[PDB]
Amino acid sequence: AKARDKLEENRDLIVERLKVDEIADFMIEKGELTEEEKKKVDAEDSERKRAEKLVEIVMKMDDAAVKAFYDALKAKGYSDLASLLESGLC
Repeated sequence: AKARDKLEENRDLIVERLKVDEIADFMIEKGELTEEEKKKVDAEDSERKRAEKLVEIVMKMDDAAVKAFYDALKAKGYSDLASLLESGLC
């Protein structure tokens, strides 16, 4: 009930910057994204639209998904994107 809201608040800053496949591949290894969902994310045209579609999925899922998205950002060097979600951590 806090990292969810932190993520929708900072949604615009996140989607300008996300190289989506880096994150998607990390979330799959954590069992929080499907290859199938990864091909649907890929199917948007612009880079920002693919980022948009990825956050939408994360917003739909449980907080395990958000957690693995936070971890993806830390592990792929999105240190200050990841800090944006931090002050509450469900």
